[PDB]
Amino acid sequence: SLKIAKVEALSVAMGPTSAFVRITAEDGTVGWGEASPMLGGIASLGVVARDIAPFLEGQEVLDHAVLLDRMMHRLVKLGPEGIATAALAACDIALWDLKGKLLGQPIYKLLGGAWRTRLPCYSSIGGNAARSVDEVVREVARRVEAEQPAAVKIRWDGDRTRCDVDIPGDIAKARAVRELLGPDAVIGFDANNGYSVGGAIRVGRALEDLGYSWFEEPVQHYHVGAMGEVAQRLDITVSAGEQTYTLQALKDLILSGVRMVQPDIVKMGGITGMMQCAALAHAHGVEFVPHQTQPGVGHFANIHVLSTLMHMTKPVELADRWDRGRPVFRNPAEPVDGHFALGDAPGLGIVVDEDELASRATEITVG
Amino acid sequence: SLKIAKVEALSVAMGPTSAFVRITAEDGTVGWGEASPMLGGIASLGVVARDIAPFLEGQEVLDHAVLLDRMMHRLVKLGPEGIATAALAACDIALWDLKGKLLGQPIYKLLGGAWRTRLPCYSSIGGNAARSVDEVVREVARRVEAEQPAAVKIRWDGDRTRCDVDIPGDIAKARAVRELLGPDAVIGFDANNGYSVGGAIRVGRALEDLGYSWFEEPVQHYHVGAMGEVAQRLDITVSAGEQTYTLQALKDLILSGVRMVQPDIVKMGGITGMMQCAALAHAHGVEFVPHQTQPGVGHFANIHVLSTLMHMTKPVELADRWDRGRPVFRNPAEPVDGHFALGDAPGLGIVVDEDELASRATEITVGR
Amino acid sequence: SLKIAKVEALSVAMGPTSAFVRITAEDGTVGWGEASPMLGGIASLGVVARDIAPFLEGQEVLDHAVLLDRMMHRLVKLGPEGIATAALAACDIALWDLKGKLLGQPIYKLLGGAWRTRLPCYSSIGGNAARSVDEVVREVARRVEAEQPAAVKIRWDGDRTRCDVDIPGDIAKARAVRELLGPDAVIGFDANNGYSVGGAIRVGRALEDLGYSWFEEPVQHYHVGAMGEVAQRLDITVSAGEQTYTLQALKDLILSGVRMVQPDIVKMGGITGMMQCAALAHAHGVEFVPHQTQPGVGHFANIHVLSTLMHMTKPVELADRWDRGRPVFRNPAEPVDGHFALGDAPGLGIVVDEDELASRATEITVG
Amino acid sequence: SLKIAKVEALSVAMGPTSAFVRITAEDGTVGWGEASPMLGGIASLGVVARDIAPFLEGQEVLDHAVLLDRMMHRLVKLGPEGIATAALAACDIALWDLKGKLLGQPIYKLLGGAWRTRLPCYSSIGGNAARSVDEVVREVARRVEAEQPAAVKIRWDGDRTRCDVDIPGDIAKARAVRELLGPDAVIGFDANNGYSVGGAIRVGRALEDLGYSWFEEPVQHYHVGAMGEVAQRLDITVSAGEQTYTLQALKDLILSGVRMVQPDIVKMGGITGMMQCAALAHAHGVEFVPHQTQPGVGHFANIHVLSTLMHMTKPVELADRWDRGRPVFRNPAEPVDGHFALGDAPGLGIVVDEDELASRATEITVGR
Ligand SMILES: [Ca+2]
Ligand SMILES: [Ca+2]
Ligand SMILES: [Ca+2]
Ligand SMILES: [Ca+2]
Ligand SMILES: [Ca+2]
Ligand SMILES: [Ca+2]
Ligand SMILES: [Ca+2]
Ligand SMILES: [Ca+2]
Ligand SMILES: [Ca+2]
Ligand SMILES: [Ca+2]
Ligand SMILES: [Ca+2]
Ligand SMILES: [Ca+2]
Ligand SMILES: [Cl-]
Repeated sequence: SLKIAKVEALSVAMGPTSAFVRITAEDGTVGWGEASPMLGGIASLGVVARDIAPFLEGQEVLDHAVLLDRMMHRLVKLGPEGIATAALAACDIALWDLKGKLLGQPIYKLLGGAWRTRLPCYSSIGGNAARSVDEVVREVARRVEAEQPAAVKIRWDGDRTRCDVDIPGDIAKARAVRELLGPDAVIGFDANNGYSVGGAIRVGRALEDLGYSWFEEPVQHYHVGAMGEVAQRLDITVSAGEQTYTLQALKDLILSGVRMVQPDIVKMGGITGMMQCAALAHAHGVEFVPHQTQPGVGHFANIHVLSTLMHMTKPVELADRWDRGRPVFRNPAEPVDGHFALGDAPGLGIVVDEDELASRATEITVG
Repeated sequence: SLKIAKVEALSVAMGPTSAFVRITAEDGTVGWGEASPMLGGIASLGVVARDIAPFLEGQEVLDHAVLLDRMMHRLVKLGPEGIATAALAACDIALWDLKGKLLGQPIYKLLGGAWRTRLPCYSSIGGNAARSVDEVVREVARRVEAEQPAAVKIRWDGDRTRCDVDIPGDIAKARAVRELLGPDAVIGFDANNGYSVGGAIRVGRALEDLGYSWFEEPVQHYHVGAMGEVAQRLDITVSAGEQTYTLQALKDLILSGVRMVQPDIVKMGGITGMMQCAALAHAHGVEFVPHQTQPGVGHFANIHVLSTLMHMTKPVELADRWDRGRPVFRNPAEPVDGHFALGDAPGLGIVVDEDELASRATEITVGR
Repeated sequence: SLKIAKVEALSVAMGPTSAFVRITAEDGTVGWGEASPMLGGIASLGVVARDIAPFLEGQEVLDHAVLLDRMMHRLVKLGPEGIATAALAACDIALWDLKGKLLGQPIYKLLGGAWRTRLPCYSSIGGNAARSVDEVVREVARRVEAEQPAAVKIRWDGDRTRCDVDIPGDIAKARAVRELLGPDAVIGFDANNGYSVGGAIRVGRALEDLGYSWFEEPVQHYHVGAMGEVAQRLDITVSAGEQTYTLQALKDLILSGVRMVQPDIVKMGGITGMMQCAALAHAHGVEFVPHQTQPGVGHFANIHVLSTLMHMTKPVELADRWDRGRPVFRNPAEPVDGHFALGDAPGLGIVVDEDELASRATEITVG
Repeated sequence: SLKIAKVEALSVAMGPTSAFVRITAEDGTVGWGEASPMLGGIASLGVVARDIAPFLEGQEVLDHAVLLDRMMHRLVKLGPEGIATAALAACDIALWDLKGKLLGQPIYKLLGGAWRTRLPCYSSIGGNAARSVDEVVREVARRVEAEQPAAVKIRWDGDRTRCDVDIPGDIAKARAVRELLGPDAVIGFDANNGYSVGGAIRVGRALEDLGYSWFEEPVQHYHVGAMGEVAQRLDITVSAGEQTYTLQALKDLILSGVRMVQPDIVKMGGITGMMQCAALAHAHGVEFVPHQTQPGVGHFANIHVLSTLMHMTKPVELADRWDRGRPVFRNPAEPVDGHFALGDAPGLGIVVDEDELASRATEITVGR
């Protein structure tokens, strides 16, 4: 029985900062986890340091599901969504990494097999609310040349205190990207919560005219009713879930009318949680298309899960500035011929440059 | 890594025949699975032999989920409910046994650990449609004495071509068993599809009056709309799912109104599928209380899954003539202090007597 | 009172293998049944041999409905869907054949009359996922010339472990078949479960643009909710049911939102069951358009039932390689001027070459 | 006009630690807010210090609603349920205190006036899962004697990893407390998420038999569909909302079937947010009965809002160990003749002992 000796919560400067969890077992082997670095992930890290670490230390790696579910019911009044679920997700991923090393198996081999070990990417391109038409086109062309993606998603990342800011301008941007990519290109559009119901419908119809494949988070994530209503009113596939943090809330998103869900493995659930979400998606007949923006640990957890997904429909997300995986990681997310290559090393198979890490890492400690 | 060398479909005389799948890996290690022995499980074993074995042999043990999902989609036009899903469940269990033996762990330790390793049981007591009141009472007394269960479920096992056969008699039986067990005892009533909607409600109300805790399969299982309607109209917890064989059908059962679901690990899914069922149950806030009537391989697969269920609300089912686990098995289901004790042997932890097995087993092969 | 002397379960090499049931009455007259030959129908045949045959032997032909309903409640834990319902369907059809011969009447004469004895066919053309555009066109033209059908259906028969494989390619194939057939041609599109909800909607709209009449099984058959949702969201008629095996499940398909149902007479119900399905369809106001892929016994059972259908809307299915009806059958499904001619011989009116049968038949027996 | 000079996040030892926000304006006036002290409120205070303070400092006190709505949308990917919403609630309360001090008015007089300035209380009595029957009874007797409340609520505070733990025992406890208090007493039962759907119904019916007035959080809060289903299936008023942290989630809770909602002013919204919640409650015709367990700042914010509620149907919650309000506060929650007396001091009207505070307080700063 392999025991957890130590749990460390680490804020790490990259390439912006990331939030990692390093769990050292009693035998000296090491597991890596990642929490969504929202405002640096500092809050999630504190929670790991103050609440999760003292509980997990002395306990057994293979009890990971029971340990973390119990931890979540202990942290439930912390939300738990967002900060607590990222903290838990991070620890889940670190324990799976440790589990894979203890058992001598890559994670997908512990999960019942991969349908594929080469997974198509899609270029996820943010910051388009602030760009001119021509800057949007330039950035798309620049990333498409470098990544050879199977699809492209243009995200707005606008100011969520404002609604329906520039509908004609957003449509003009989507038009110009369609003209750039040609008529057969698979294109997604991420509104980042930019629209009212009426505004989302107006944009969706224009996206339908331009042949777009999906329409991501058209309304505020807290209007679940409206999200599903827009989903059911439009032909273009409305997608949401990256700001959904529980299995039950995911269930409710589906019931609202969403047919493509996107929970994130470092925002919630970790490997265990995400496998549960995939089963729920398959039970209801909805597409499962995870949100993932981190080039190292999160990406590896993401692709282990996705290799197990039978009815994979869209490609793996490749977000902006993935080059920031270096130099902390030696093998971070990097597409070859438009695909991610999943290897067979035990655990995650993430390779960490330990001396670069330490020079860039700051431990978050009880306080 | 490790390859599947050989898959055998085995009809085995017990104690009535059971239907087992033995999978041998290329290093000679052996995994055991079981299909629900409906009409002997012969049809399911046939499907294992003709369709599943030739595909599985030469493949990777650890690829169990991909392999069996692929196999289900090849076998889809066989139903696949019942025969086919039981056949895939048997293989899934066998591969998990192997997986656990290869990896050096009990199944529950591959599933993230256990909430408990001592699981309370309930006495599942059938054939009460054909019994008189005193015979019902005598049998409940007998088994409660032997098993000290946490709950009792009396099942009817009536003739499904007939409806609303003896409502007053059924009620008097429920009443007699309440008098016997006392005001505090947890009692369930399994109609085994015996009632119409109206008959179900009438009986349900009478069960509520007697403090019964759940009401199992009040109507024909194929009336999913009615099953959920009855569940939402009553106070007593209506349960169903033993004759539900896919994840999606489980979701439909839940959407219809059912709040206690009972899929069976040797009828569908095996370990992989049941863990997905458990997750769907947890997503929708419904009780997960599996059906299980086999004392050996099926029982063991069942308790591994149930050890990992956080919000277990009802005990482990312990069905009639569980004594038949011997002599084929050396450690089959056996309650001590009203509990099943989960152990930590690699894989299932089930121990087979090869000698007894060889003398009891008929291989189902291609061309029988 | 005519008694059942013998029930035989027969695996038969055709023209692939079929699964027949031969019931011999005590007077020596013979009835023929067919079970859907899924993986040869071997499993259904075993079930007939082990479970159904010993029960039916010694019993009376005219008790067919009571006998088989009782048999289904005895076999219910076998599913009963798929394997058991095909086994039961086969025996139902053989008993109706025997019933028609005993009474001296064609089956449609026992069912209350035919609206027509000449029934239009439609060419049902599979294997289009694996073909190039040009091979799809070639095969359609080849079959349309030979069959003079009232409609054409192109089926994909793709790999159900994969979802949304080639949407632009499938649409290109549907376009080219529309161009080949002209603007007035009645064309159906069988997705064989190839799409997600979003994918099915995308394809359906393109099929709507190309004037297609129906859209068959767009999503996995086990996503009944999604099937009906797509049905209600689209203008093109979504159809399903060939993978529905009970009256109650059919009822649920209808409630989900499907408005065209396609149960198969050798997969389920037989003549008795299908007559019940037709009544349910008529009660709910949905089209009844049975799936049928077998050129002999199944086809004859199908057309007896369909001659009774008042509001027939689509033609009779004529699937690939119907020529395999010969030489076991002397009068198998063969269109003349685009129509099937239903004759007045008692029972099914199927004519069996008994010596070809025996040379090609293998009995499945208790074991 | 008046600017925010400084925001401090304070962890304060009471009587168990509370989590307070002190906002000082540029004229040296001071406003007090409180975040729900979940696991000490340390995470919420961290968020105040790192994320909210640098933004608020230099801004206008009277811009509270715009400022905190803007702040919530910047902090949205922290949840924001729980930690973040409690942190924004604390700031909202502090700014209202300041607003009231600046304007020379009590908060309720800025909110349009009060229906009443004497508010009845109810005794909220926790930890009854772990108690024996006699211990439950003794504690209800003790507090009812000391507090003379208008109602009593007995809460369970059970282990949320466990479900349907002791239904008969729970019922016997409810029964014993009814015998103690008499036929007329208003009694609520707080399951603290202890039951499945079926277990909730079973308990609900038993509570209806005993004339209980409401049934609080029968199921896991994350099962919103089940919570509403249970609410619509029972007669006894099912209440929830204490673990609901946004306005929209409150609306979903109401749509699910719940007709009594209980958001908490120091968990979410603060004064601004709660008044919006009250309005949504009034739009949908549901009871508005906030959760509140803190004796000082939170209590005061709570009674200001509740003074303005036209159709108040249930009393003000008075939770365990309210005595811990002293010595940090000079006038914390204290029932007289079963009532809380709302006064007319500018702002909250809460009086802090700076001396005790300084000796009890740890500032949570950037880099601790
Ligand atoms: Ca241990
Ligand atoms: Ca430590
Ligand atoms: Ca996004
Ligand atoms: Ca072999
Ligand atoms: Ca049962
Ligand atoms: Ca042995
Ligand atoms: Ca007779
Ligand atoms: Ca015979
Ligand atoms: Ca078809
Ligand atoms: Ca400052
Ligand atoms: Ca409470
Ligand atoms: Ca003072
Ligand atoms: Cl009622």
